[PDB]
Amino acid sequence: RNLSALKRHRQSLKRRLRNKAKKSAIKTLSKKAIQLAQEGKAEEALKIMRKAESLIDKAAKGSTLHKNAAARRKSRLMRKVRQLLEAAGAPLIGGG
Amino acid sequence: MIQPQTYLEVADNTGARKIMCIRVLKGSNAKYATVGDVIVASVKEAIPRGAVKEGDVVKAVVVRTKKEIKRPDGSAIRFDDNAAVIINNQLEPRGTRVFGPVARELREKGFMKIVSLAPEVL
Amino acid sequence: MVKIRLARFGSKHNPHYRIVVTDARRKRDGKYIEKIGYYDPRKTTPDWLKVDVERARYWLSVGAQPTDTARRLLRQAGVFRQ
Amino acid sequence: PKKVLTGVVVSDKMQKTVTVLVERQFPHPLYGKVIKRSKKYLAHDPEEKYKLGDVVEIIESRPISKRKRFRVLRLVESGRMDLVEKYLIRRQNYESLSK
RNA sequence: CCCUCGCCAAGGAACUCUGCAAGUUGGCCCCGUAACUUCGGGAGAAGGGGUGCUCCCUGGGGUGAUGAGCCCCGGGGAGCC
RNA sequence: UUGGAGAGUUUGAUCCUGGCUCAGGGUGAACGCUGGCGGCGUGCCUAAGACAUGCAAGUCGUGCGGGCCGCGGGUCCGUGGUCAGCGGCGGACGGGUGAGUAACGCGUGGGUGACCUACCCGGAAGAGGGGGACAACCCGGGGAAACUCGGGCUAAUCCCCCAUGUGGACCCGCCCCUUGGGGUGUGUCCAAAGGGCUUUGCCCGCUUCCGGAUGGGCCCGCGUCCCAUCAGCUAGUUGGUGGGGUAAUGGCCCACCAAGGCGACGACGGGUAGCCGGUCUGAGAGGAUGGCCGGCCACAGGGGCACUGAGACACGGGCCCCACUCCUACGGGAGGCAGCAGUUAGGAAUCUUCCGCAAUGGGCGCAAGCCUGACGGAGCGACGCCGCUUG
RNA sequence: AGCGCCGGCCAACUCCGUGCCAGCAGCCGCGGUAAUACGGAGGGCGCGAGCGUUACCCGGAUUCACUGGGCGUAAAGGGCGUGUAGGCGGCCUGGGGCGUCCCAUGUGAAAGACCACGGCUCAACCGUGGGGGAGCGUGGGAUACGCUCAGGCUAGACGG
RNA sequence: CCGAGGGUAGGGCCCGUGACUGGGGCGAAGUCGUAACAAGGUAGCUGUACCGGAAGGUGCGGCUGGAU
Ligand SMILES: [Mg+2]
Ligand SMILES: [Mg+2]
Ligand SMILES: [Mg+2]
Ligand SMILES: [Mg+2]
Ligand SMILES: [Mg+2]
Ligand SMILES: [Mg+2]
Ligand SMILES: [Mg+2]
Ligand SMILES: [Mg+2]
Ligand SMILES: [Mg+2]
Ligand SMILES: [Mg+2]
Ligand SMILES: [Mg+2]
Ligand SMILES: [Mg+2]
Ligand SMILES: [Mg+2]
Ligand SMILES: [Mg+2]
Ligand SMILES: [Mg+2]
Ligand SMILES: [Mg+2]
Ligand SMILES: [Mg+2]
Ligand SMILES: [Mg+2]
Ligand SMILES: [Mg+2]
Ligand SMILES: [Mg+2]
Ligand SMILES: [Mg+2]
Ligand SMILES: [Mg+2]
Ligand SMILES: [Mg+2]
Ligand SMILES: [Mg+2]
Ligand SMILES: [Mg+2]
Ligand SMILES: [Mg+2]
Ligand SMILES: [Mg+2]
Ligand SMILES: [Mg+2]
Ligand SMILES: [Mg+2]
Ligand SMILES: [Mg+2]
Ligand SMILES: [Mg+2]
Ligand SMILES: [Mg+2]
Ligand SMILES: [Mg+2]
Ligand SMILES: [Mg+2]
Ligand SMILES: [Mg+2]
Ligand SMILES: [Mg+2]
Ligand SMILES: [Mg+2]
Ligand SMILES: [Mg+2]
Ligand SMILES: [Mg+2]
Ligand SMILES: [Mg+2]
Ligand SMILES: [Mg+2]
Ligand SMILES: [Mg+2]
Ligand SMILES: [Mg+2]
Ligand SMILES: [Mg+2]
Ligand SMILES: [Mg+2]
Ligand SMILES: [Mg+2]
Ligand SMILES: [Mg+2]
Ligand SMILES: [Mg+2]
Ligand SMILES: [Mg+2]
Ligand SMILES: [Mg+2]
Ligand SMILES: [Mg+2]
Ligand SMILES: [Mg+2]
Ligand SMILES: [Mg+2]
Ligand SMILES: [Mg+2]
Ligand SMILES: [Mg+2]
Ligand SMILES: [Mg+2]
Ligand SMILES: [Mg+2]
Ligand SMILES: [Mg+2]
Ligand SMILES: [Mg+2]
Ligand SMILES: [Mg+2]
Ligand SMILES: [Mg+2]
Ligand SMILES: [Mg+2]
Ligand SMILES: [Mg+2]
Ligand SMILES: [Mg+2]
Ligand SMILES: [Mg+2]
Ligand SMILES: [Mg+2]
Ligand SMILES: [Mg+2]
Ligand SMILES: [Mg+2]
Ligand SMILES: [Mg+2]
Ligand SMILES: [Mg+2]
Ligand SMILES: [Mg+2]
Ligand SMILES: [Mg+2]
Ligand SMILES: [Mg+2]
Ligand SMILES: [Mg+2]
Ligand SMILES: [Mg+2]
Ligand SMILES: [Mg+2]
Ligand SMILES: [Mg+2]
Ligand SMILES: [Mg+2]
Ligand SMILES: [Mg+2]
Ligand SMILES: [Mg+2]
Ligand SMILES: [Mg+2]
Ligand SMILES: [Mg+2]
Ligand SMILES: [Mg+2]
Ligand SMILES: [Mg+2]
Ligand SMILES: [Mg+2]
Ligand SMILES: [Mg+2]
Ligand SMILES: [Mg+2]
Ligand SMILES: [Mg+2]
Ligand SMILES: [Mg+2]
Ligand SMILES: [Mg+2]
Ligand SMILES: [Mg+2]
Ligand SMILES: [Mg+2]
Ligand SMILES: [Mg+2]
Ligand SMILES: [Mg+2]
Ligand SMILES: [Mg+2]
Ligand SMILES: [Mg+2]
Ligand SMILES: [Mg+2]
Ligand SMILES: [Mg+2]
Ligand SMILES: [Mg+2]
Ligand SMILES: [Mg+2]
Ligand SMILES: [Mg+2]
Ligand SMILES: [Mg+2]
Ligand SMILES: [Mg+2]
Ligand SMILES: [Mg+2]
Ligand SMILES: [Mg+2]
Ligand SMILES: [Mg+2]
Ligand SMILES: [Mg+2]
Ligand SMILES: [Mg+2]
Ligand SMILES: [Mg+2]
Ligand SMILES: [Mg+2]
Ligand SMILES: [Mg+2]
Ligand SMILES: [Mg+2]
Ligand SMILES: [Mg+2]
Ligand SMILES: [Mg+2]
Ligand SMILES: [Mg+2]
Ligand SMILES: [Mg+2]
Ligand SMILES: [Mg+2]
Ligand SMILES: [Mg+2]
Ligand SMILES: [Mg+2]
Ligand SMILES: [Mg+2]
Repeated sequence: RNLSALKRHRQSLKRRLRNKAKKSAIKTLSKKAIQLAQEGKAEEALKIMRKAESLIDKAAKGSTLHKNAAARRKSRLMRKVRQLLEAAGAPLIGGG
Repeated sequence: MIQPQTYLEVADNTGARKIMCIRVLKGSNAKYATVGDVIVASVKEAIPRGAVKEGDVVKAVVVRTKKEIKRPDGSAIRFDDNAAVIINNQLEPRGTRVFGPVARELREKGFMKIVSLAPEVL
Repeated sequence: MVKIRLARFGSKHNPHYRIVVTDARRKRDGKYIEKIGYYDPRKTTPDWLKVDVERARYWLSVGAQPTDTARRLLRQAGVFRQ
Repeated sequence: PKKVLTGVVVSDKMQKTVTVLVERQFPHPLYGKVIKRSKKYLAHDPEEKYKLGDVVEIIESRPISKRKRFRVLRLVESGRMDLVEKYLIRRQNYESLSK
């Protein structure tokens, strides 16, 4: 009727709340920049995409994201903005 | 308001799932049983290898009724089903669990063991 | 981590450890990477300890960590000498 | 080494994928006689360049799909429609083994 | 009180010679469907899901001219009470 | 070339055919009769039925703030424990079991230009600024208890922001190579933590990148039982395009497109079964088997699920549904021995609620050390082999 | 110091009792009034802290026969054709090298097994060393036979 | 959205069980007849068919594993 396993569980929730919070923003700020790119609206898309890049890697600093998950998440974020902006171009500002 | 022919769910783990009242054990000629009354019933549907089988003539006590029962405080209570718990000739439940809520009237009628096994007394 | 360990053999009241490099999490008498010597803590026979020192230096050089008793059996064999 | 096998394209009816029918001979582990056995492989053809009767070589590649674990390597011989006829006749003969 | 008709708590054939009478079920579209069989059937077996309205996208036919318009068969997506 | 024995029984008698039977060896055995000792093995093969009680995983005060108690004085501080709390690391190892699985599960040989790996080792480079919360604690409510919610305070190797970029990542280019391998340039993006002593000095820690090493994931050829009185099977079904997902390939998952995939070389179905090193037999070939030991896999009351994390979809972690059981003050609550002993049930049948961490080994720690039913030993059983006695 | 056994197989025999009873029995079989076969006893044979039994695996079983069997009458030729798949296939030359053979090399964990030596007084148990393969990966080689491809023949086969 | 599972309805496979019923194996000394073994007193066997308390009988065609 006890353990140090109960402490590992109390901690797992402090981290779960923290990991879910970071992923929510990553998906929000990223998708936000992909809609903006489709409109394009390039300075606005790229000004947001960069904060989506920053949040991604800042998550890989710890346990929220593996290095490769972030690098793959970054790869698809940028790749979608390129083609989307190829229609109705003008990439200004710059981020690639 | 249970009478002969009335089907009742079985709110225990005896093995029986549906029983059909064949007698109201409350005098010479009671028309109806409510909660706390004992009936005699045949078992119409059992699950395999439970204590009671289909074809058994058992006693049970009604624990839930769809006809609302009235109380001296001016209130009433009604359940979605008609349900009973199977007993022996000592008011004691023949199973070890009671499923679903039961009426508080059972306590006054001396079906205490059922009241305790029930997950909610309303 | 890789560790340098004594996996007991022999029989009851009859110890005979093997000088073995094995994973830190492998069970004691389980499968090991290499056998680099042996040991007879009672010294009942002339050569109770022997060590392939050239090999024990490799695993020491590549990461493996000894035990507080395996270490004294590689120092007793001069794996650490100058 | 990535296993390399040689077989024949028995069915090209898919997009970017052909069916390569490979045979292999070996002695019976008890009766010593040499016996033939066969196996079909779904092989990748991203250029849809391979047709029925081609005698191709496949190389053990990374999964393209469930069951697709070989890429077609090189054409060795074209037009061996005699082998595909041995295959289809065998399959057609199966309706004769029914109840 | 009778006729014809509507509704009913809890029960649900306990009615009665008999579920008599009356409920239930009920069209269309789709899914699906048993013993047995003379291979047709049994079959609408059973059992289920769907059904209004709005906007948007779209496939074929008839008339016409190949088009518009009128008209007939559909398909997909998103909504509303 | 180290290896090969047969006999009884059909007839009045014979020869042949053929079945039954026997002599041998073996067992996790059991049963009867009998029973002295020692050693080393070994002992729930059935109900993966149900379980009383204890124990089987913790550790760091050299990360941090605290309540207590004891020690030296100035009711303030050092210090020693001590207790819970926050923060580390371990808890994914080790230990059990054989249910399920006829499968890339296992064996064997290979693939990864489709991949991850904490701690360990080696090489490169760095630690500069600022802020914040939550438990402990105080205050309030509820309760039999399990035990909570409320408000407010507070530290840190906890948490964010800025900076620096040795460096790495990503996108678009060119170069080598050739499945996503390696280079480089432009843009963008990401580092941190401090603690101890003897102190212009070490030590344990921290951060980013590379390599090693070990441990894995995934994929493929091949091998793997009985029934054909199971002969046809298939809609995520087979392939394609796009995407989601992951460390990573893939129908693994989703949309749409195409009409495919499989099968007498036995598909599909039904039965049984964890598989191998090996074990037992055998002249060999072969047959039988997979307990002990080692490797791998699978499961942790029956199912589903994810979270935390290098790593689990986690036996002694969490959520939910079911079956069962238990406490209760009757309002409500709890549990998961296929860990080690032990109990009960079933069965022809299968052990001590023992001892110690001294050894080996594991975890944490600067270290003294602490935990360790792993283990090392002791106990019961002619169960087995070996040795010994009753002269 | 006990347990099994003493008709043949199969090692060990007499007396009594019983009288198709009581019983034995792995098989063939024993017992119906002189039983080495039932029961006891004497004696004897085999083992010995064991000895018997039951269950099960392999062997004997060449009784699933690859090694290593059969089918007129013992069990066994399909009632007979035709033909699909499949198995198998004449003589000569060459190209390849799939089978097949050889050499090299990697893998084949530890334990076990086997041989040598040693430690527990021996042994069981245990340590240390030695020696191997098959199978598969790779590199090199051989080409008789089997395979394939190509060319020629006429003895099989088919046609005039 | 998926989703353990719960519910409703309809199939398939297997196991056990059932009044009664079919024949089968076995069982020291039952009852009936005598089919087969000799030319077994009707040569036998045979596929089929029909009949009869029972073996069997008879038809058709076939075999010699039929005697003299
Ligand atoms: Mg959002
Ligand atoms: Mg990371
Ligand atoms: Mg209920
Ligand atoms: Mg119930
Ligand atoms: Mg029952
Ligand atoms: Mg019934
Ligand atoms: Mg009851
Ligand atoms: Mg209650
Ligand atoms: Mg001892
Ligand atoms: Mg491991
Ligand atoms: Mg109405
Ligand atoms: Mg009304
Ligand atoms: Mg009514
Ligand atoms: Mg009603
Ligand atoms: Mg009703
Ligand atoms: Mg009803
Ligand atoms: Mg009626
Ligand atoms: Mg009536
Ligand atoms: Mg009546
Ligand atoms: Mg009438
Ligand atoms: Mg009517
Ligand atoms: Mg109506
Ligand atoms: Mg209607
Ligand atoms: Mg009507
Ligand atoms: Mg039908
Ligand atoms: Mg039916
Ligand atoms: Mg019917
Ligand atoms: Mg009918
Ligand atoms: Mg009918
Ligand atoms: Mg018919
Ligand atoms: Mg018919
Ligand atoms: Mg029909
Ligand atoms: Mg039909
Ligand atoms: Mg009808
Ligand atoms: Mg209908
Ligand atoms: Mg219909
Ligand atoms: Mg309907
Ligand atoms: Mg609809
Ligand atoms: Mg609608
Ligand atoms: Mg309307
Ligand atoms: Mg007209
Ligand atoms: Mg028109
Ligand atoms: Mg509404
Ligand atoms: Mg005889
Ligand atoms: Mg005879
Ligand atoms: Mg005789
Ligand atoms: Mg014989
Ligand atoms: Mg004694
Ligand atoms: Mg067991
Ligand atoms: Mg048990
Ligand atoms: Mg049971
Ligand atoms: Mg303890
Ligand atoms: Mg502490
Ligand atoms: Mg198993
Ligand atoms: Mg088993
Ligand atoms: Mg199966
Ligand atoms: Mg496999
Ligand atoms: Mg494999
Ligand atoms: Mg970790
Ligand atoms: Mg609080
Ligand atoms: Mg920064
Ligand atoms: Mg799939
Ligand atoms: Mg789909
Ligand atoms: Mg389609
Ligand atoms: Mg095949
Ligand atoms: Mg099974
Ligand atoms: Mg099993
Ligand atoms: Mg033999
Ligand atoms: Mg096996
Ligand atoms: Mg076993
Ligand atoms: Mg499970
Ligand atoms: Mg259990
Ligand atoms: Mg389970
Ligand atoms: Mg569970
Ligand atoms: Mg698991
Ligand atoms: Mg755990
Ligand atoms: Mg447990
Ligand atoms: Mg509650
Ligand atoms: Mg609760
Ligand atoms: Mg719970
Ligand atoms: Mg016990
Ligand atoms: Mg018992
Ligand atoms: Mg210790
Ligand atoms: Mg202890
Ligand atoms: Mg004897
Ligand atoms: Mg003998
Ligand atoms: Mg003799
Ligand atoms: Mg026997
Ligand atoms: Mg006499
Ligand atoms: Mg006589
Ligand atoms: Mg006599
Ligand atoms: Mg006898
Ligand atoms: Mg005898
Ligand atoms: Mg005698
Ligand atoms: Mg045998
Ligand atoms: Mg044999
Ligand atoms: Mg036989
Ligand atoms: Mg032969
Ligand atoms: Mg023979
Ligand atoms: Mg014959
Ligand atoms: Mg013939
Ligand atoms: Mg025929
Ligand atoms: Mg042919
Ligand atoms: Mg041929
Ligand atoms: Mg030839
Ligand atoms: Mg070759
Ligand atoms: Mg080897
Ligand atoms: Mg070996
Ligand atoms: Mg040894
Ligand atoms: Mg050895
Ligand atoms: Mg479902
Ligand atoms: Mg369901
Ligand atoms: Mg439920
Ligand atoms: Mg008589
Ligand atoms: Mg006659
Ligand atoms: Mg006669
Ligand atoms: Mg005659
Ligand atoms: Mg006659
Ligand atoms: Mg006749
Ligand atoms: Mg006649």
